[PDB]
Formats: sequence, C-alpha cells, structure tokens
Amino acid sequence: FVPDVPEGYVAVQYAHRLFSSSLANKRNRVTYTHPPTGMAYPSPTGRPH
Amino acid sequence: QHVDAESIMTAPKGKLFHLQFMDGLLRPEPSAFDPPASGEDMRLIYPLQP
Amino acid sequence: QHVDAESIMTAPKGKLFHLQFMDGLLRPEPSAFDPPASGEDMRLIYPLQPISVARSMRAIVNHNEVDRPRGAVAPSSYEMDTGTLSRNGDLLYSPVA
Repeated sequence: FVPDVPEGYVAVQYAHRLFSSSLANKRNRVTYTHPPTGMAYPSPTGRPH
Repeated sequence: QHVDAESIMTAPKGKLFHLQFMDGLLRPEPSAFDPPASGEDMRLIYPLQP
Repeated sequence: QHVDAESIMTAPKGKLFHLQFMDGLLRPEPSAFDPPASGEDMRLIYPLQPISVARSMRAIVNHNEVDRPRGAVAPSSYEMDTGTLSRNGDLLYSPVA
C-alpha cells in the first residue's frame, strides 16, 4: 500500500550541504536550510513539510 | 521531583500538589566551535496566573 | 621550554637555538557573566621572515554560526592532481584547456 504524497508539498533534492550546524538560543543545533526560500528552522518542528 | 501527566487528571479534587519551574537566565551558554548534540526539551504544564 | 632574554644576546655566534610560537584560533573563549581576572600577557621576540612555510591547511572545524572560521586554509589545487606519464619523460599535469 503506497501512501501517495499529500496534496501540496515542496519536493527538495537531498544534498550534503542543506544541513548546516549553527547556534540557536543557548546551544548548538543541526539546522535545515530551505532551498527555495533560504531559511533556518533550528529545531525539528514546523519546517515546513 | 515532578508530577505525572496522569496523576494530574485522575486524582482527588481536594489534593494540593506542588510543581517545579525553571528560571534560566544565568545558564551557561555553548562554546564557539563544537559538534551539535541531539535531543530536544519539552514542557507540558504551564501556569496561567502569572 | 623558553629562551632567556640574556642568552639571546651574549651567546656564541655559531649556536642554533629553537624558539616556540603560539597559534590561538581554537582557543576557548570567556563566559557570559563573569568577574574579570587580572594580569596581562607579554611577547618579547618576534620573527621577521615570515615563519610557517609548511602549511597545506589549518583549523579543521566549522564555526558556531558563520561559514569560514577566519584564517582557514583550503588544500592546494595541486595536491589533488594525478597526471598520466609520458613515454620518455615521466611526470606532467592536466591540459587545463
């Protein structure tokens, strides 16, 4: 049972670069970097998907 | 010590249990160059007083 | 060990004594709120060459929030090039064009 990808998503190609390590708040965290918008998100929460 | 997220839903109405809150202003910050550690911190019961 | 500021003025001309220099780039920095300590650091004998010819690269760690951590050197573009050997001569690089 292949669960089809939901209605509205941004398909990003995995790179060995888009994941960077930078300081957020009071500690060091692994951070995502959104390719089309160039953002931060230093915690595993809203990314967006 | 810490209250359980089940004893705070099915306990007698009369009981008075105390919680424990954190300040965090004189917390020691991270270093300059360092490999980031994993895992995250959570909070479940906030006051509304203040 | 360290040379004395008197043995480096009244010693035989022939002698070859070695010094010792500091890098300081991966030095641990101070805290946030803290009572400042007293005393200062001094230096008396500097080179004029400049020193450090055996280089290649330095500081193999990535910075807290910025990209390149100041004086960081990347490997030379030649330490990574195998060129085929000629029939008579024996070693040469790539075309480049």
